[PDB]
Amino acid sequence: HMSFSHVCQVGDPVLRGVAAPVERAQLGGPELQRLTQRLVQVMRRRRCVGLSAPQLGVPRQVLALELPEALCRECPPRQRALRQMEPFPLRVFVNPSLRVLDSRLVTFPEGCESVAGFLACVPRFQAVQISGLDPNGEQVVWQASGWAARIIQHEMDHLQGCLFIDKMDSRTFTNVYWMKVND
Amino acid sequence: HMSFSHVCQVGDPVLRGVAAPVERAQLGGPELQRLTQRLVQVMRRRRCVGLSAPQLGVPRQVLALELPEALCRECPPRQRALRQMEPFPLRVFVNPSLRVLDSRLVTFPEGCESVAGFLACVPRFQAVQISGLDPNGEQVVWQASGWAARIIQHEMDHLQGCLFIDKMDSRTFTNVYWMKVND
Amino acid sequence: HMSFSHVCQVGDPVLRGVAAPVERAQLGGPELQRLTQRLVQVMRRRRCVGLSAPQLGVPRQVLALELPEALCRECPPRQRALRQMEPFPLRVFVNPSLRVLDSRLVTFPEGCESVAGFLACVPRFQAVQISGLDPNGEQVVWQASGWAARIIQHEMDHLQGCLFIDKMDSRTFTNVYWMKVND
Amino acid sequence: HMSFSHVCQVGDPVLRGVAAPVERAQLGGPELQRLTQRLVQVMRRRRCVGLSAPQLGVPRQVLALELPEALCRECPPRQRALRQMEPFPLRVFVNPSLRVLDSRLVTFPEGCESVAGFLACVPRFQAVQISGLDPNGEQVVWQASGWAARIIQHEMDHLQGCLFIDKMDSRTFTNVYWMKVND
Ligand SMILES: CCCCC[C@H](CC(=O)NO)C(=O)N[C@H](C(=O)N1CCC[C@H]1CO)C(C)C
Ligand SMILES: CCCCC[C@H](CC(=O)NO)C(=O)N[C@H](C(=O)N1CCC[C@H]1CO)C(C)C
Ligand SMILES: CCCCC[C@H](CC(=O)NO)C(=O)N[C@H](C(=O)N1CCC[C@H]1CO)C(C)C
Ligand SMILES: CCCCC[C@H](CC(=O)NO)C(=O)N[C@H](C(=O)N1CCC[C@H]1CO)C(C)C
Ligand SMILES: [Co+2]
Ligand SMILES: [Co+2]
Ligand SMILES: [Co+2]
Ligand SMILES: [Co+2]
Repeated sequence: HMSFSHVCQVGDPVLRGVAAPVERAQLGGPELQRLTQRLVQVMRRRRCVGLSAPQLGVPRQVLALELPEALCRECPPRQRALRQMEPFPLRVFVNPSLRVLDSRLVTFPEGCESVAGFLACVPRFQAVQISGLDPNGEQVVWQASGWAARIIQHEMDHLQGCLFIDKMDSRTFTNVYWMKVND
Repeated sequence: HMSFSHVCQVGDPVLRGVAAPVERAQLGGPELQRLTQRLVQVMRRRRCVGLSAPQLGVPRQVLALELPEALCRECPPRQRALRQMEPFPLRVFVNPSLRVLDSRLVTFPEGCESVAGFLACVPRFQAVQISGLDPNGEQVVWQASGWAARIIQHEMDHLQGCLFIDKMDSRTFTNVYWMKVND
Repeated sequence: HMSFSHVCQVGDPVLRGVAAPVERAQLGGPELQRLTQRLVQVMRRRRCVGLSAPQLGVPRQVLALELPEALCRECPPRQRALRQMEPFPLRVFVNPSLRVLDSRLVTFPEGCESVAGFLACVPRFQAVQISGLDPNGEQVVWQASGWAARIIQHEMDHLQGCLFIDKMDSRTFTNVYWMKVND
Repeated sequence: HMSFSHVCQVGDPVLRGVAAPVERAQLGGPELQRLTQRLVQVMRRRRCVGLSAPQLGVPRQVLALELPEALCRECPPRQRALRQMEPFPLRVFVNPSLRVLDSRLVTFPEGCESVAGFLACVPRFQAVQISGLDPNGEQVVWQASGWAARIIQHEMDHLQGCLFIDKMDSRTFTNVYWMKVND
């Protein structure tokens, strides 16, 4: 008995609210386990590298992040090196907080599963750390730079009701079927 | 005798360039007449109230504006009065320039045929003057306020390579299939 | 007060289910009244001529139809005549059934708010009868031809889990930003 | 130096035409080289596994196909095995013809870069041979089964003016942001 899930699209107010914290008594519980399993499953089906609970319609501070080596390798080596893209294992964070460690800004195109079909360049900090709980309830601080830091920031912004269209260079917004190419 | 026309979508660089003037050699000529006729035809087919030549792929300073009574009438009356939405006849402007007459800002939702399917709230000046040539080279000046002034501003921005997403309140950006309703 | 509503998009399984009937006990009731008020409000905000409860996420046999004169005059006279498009007052039907009175097929482009942004040609019967209850349980039978018969058939198909892409000439499917025009 | 390329979307009549053959005089030439390099670049940028000239607005019988290992490994092993998905190198075909080698039908979801953002299940033959010329005019033949045969048939359809929506199971058409998941 399979089921349907959908990623909410811009216009749904759940993407602009401030997600609520998960309560201690829910940690390690069945309901949070179903939510984390669904987030990871959607994230992986869509081949995206992060997803947050509000995008599945659940206004709670939960997000998952993963970048498999196959996806880094899909990126041409020069572009991979420019973006400082390196793989990293799946991590799920509950009630996370972000601390900026290197505030230099780096700008590259990104897109969001909740604004399907578009990209724009967005400046992001070079390095950050995210601290929060696992769904079992243990604390972890994960520090990263480059593309991983960009993913952490994009996903953290979703828990504050922020989407990348709020931070983009709007003259670079584009449907994914238009692209710049080498002559 | 039928052909296809298309409204360019965001990503096409024609929408971000600064449109070149129409050379005087072209005024009153067949090529300019085919372009103005096509802009008016597509504007009326799409039931929209302004269109510019870069949106049909032509990087030239030409735009058309029209608000038929039936479109105003489709607006509920209290919204129509708040927006100061009143009908006006077709005008076509070639090499137009804009001056602000009343710089008070008014915010309402707008959409654009070149960012199909979305709306966002955009501040606009209350009143403006657009001056330019009709397709035959005669001077035309139109001072407008309220919703007519907002239409003029949106079309004139297209000839500078500016889309409403560059000026919007991005937290109000929405797919048109999401909307606020009265309970 | 203010709330959000959305029209479900294709992929949502609610659009492919067969809506359940409203039980006799519910006719004239406050829950049905909430649904019918919401359906008509969304229909009027989107300026669409018909809407069904599955498109608001509610798998119940309830639809609304309305074609105001202004909306109707937005179509040029020659096209309204070809399409037999005439205004008609609001009807809300509960548990409707359809009978075909004239099975001649008529084909014109149609779109659906649950497949936002596309049109395609769809053959429809020239005249039908819809019979059902008004939200109060009164029996209402409406015989319609031409464009109103097409709206009726499109909304009734929603209650059976059928969308217009199931019945279209697929070689005429188009984004709305492409159109055939007269030279 | 850089320019912009776009994948034409449904509605553009170039996608429904039957593409003209490449004339013998053009084989090996610079214009055909520019077209093939552009196809391969867009195909690689978009991480898709085939692309045809009509989709870059050029109504000529040219297509390219490529499934790199990394892109292949984005798909989980169980799903790869089910779909008979394996990597294969770049091939570019000019004036190709298709012969069916195993007419057994296999049904899975596919999407098209010219119908951005949707998928639907389409039955396809289990094995085919494509034969045609390379850009230098040498005979190229490739016998393929499973997922590779699907991609061949999808690209060949584009040179006949056929899109997947003409062959799909329409009840399975879905926005990519709706998906079936495991409980
Ligand atoms: C990069 C920062 C955003 C990471 C997370 C998003 C997915 C998402 O919206 N999470 O909320 C994603 O994977 N986006 C991808 C993305 O932005 N990419 C994928 C490769 C490169 C970059 C576009 O430049 C695709 C799915 C649009
Ligand atoms: C109002 C300022 C924009 C006027 C021009 C646009 C058409 C366009 O993009 N021209 O470039 C339009 O008619 N847009 C309409 C529009 O913005 N409307 C219709 C009335 C209300 C407002 C949406 O709030 C619809 C078609 C999206
Ligand atoms: C004609 C049969 C479909 C009518 C009802 C639909 C809206 C809807 O999906 N109902 O479920 C509608 O108004 N569609 C309009 C529609 O198809 N129109 C407007 C009149 C002309 C035709 C576009 O050719 C627009 C919103 C797409
Ligand atoms: C499989 C048959 C179509 C192959 C070629 C297309 C791209 C295209 O339109 N070529 O004309 C594609 O790669 N489509 C992908 C595709 O259909 N996929 C990618 C992974 C599996 C399958 C989705 O079920 C995405 C990009 C939609
Ligand atoms: Co996102
Ligand atoms: Co516009
Ligand atoms: Co519909
Ligand atoms: Co395709």
